[PDB]
Amino acid sequence: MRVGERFTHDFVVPPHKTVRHLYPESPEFAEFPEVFATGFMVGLMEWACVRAMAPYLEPGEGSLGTAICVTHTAATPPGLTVTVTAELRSVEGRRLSWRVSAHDGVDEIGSGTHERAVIHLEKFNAKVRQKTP
Amino acid sequence: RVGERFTHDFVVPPHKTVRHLYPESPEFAEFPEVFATGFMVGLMEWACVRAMAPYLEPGEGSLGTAICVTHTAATPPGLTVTVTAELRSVEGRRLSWRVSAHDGVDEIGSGTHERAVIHLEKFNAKVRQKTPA
Repeated sequence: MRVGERFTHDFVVPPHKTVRHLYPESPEFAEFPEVFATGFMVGLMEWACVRAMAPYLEPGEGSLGTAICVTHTAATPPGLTVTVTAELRSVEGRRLSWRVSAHDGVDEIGSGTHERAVIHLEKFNAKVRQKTP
Repeated sequence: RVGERFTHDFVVPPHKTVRHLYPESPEFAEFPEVFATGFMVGLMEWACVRAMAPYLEPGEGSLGTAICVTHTAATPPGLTVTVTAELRSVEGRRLSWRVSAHDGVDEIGSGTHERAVIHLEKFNAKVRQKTPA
């Protein structure tokens, strides 16, 4: 991949992408305004980066999100399009760093950085299998 | 009060794995069955929200306005993730936190989280202004 490369990913926010939907298990969240959850924003940012990386992964490889550092500065109701822009900022070993940003057509809603590590799925799968209850 | 450690325990169910974050995403649908960064962020917000609720006034709620955390080990369903939230400061409407999370086997992440106290209906209305007809 090339440092500086950009990718864009558009997402119309549905009704099941609001705060209460990230954790139906939470009574503490049932009171919240019907807005796009930060956790769902984080997911959409990761998703953009994943799509950007996909062409460049050898067979048997995947990636994990290893860090997320973002602000969430405006709220987004269902119906608006969230556009995430992902810009590759640096690569070092199995590690990639992206500058990510998100706009909902009306406001910039957040931005920051996201780090991923390329992994070998089946070695990783074995490890996650030995931590399994 | 500042320095106070609030603990929050959560048994990870199958429906908090990566593919469950975005069932819309074909990319996520093949990911390993591990607790998603986006769900960890929501869990960290949940811990802080519970820690705050006593202290809000009627009609008050809060929103996460920033998150900056690592995600350093993977968690299969069945483990309990314990979030530890510690209050760093209260400045006006802003509450600042150090958060960390552990799955009973490894520490899985840590960093910082900020939240803003809001007037629930006063905010819901602002969101209406952005809500498409």
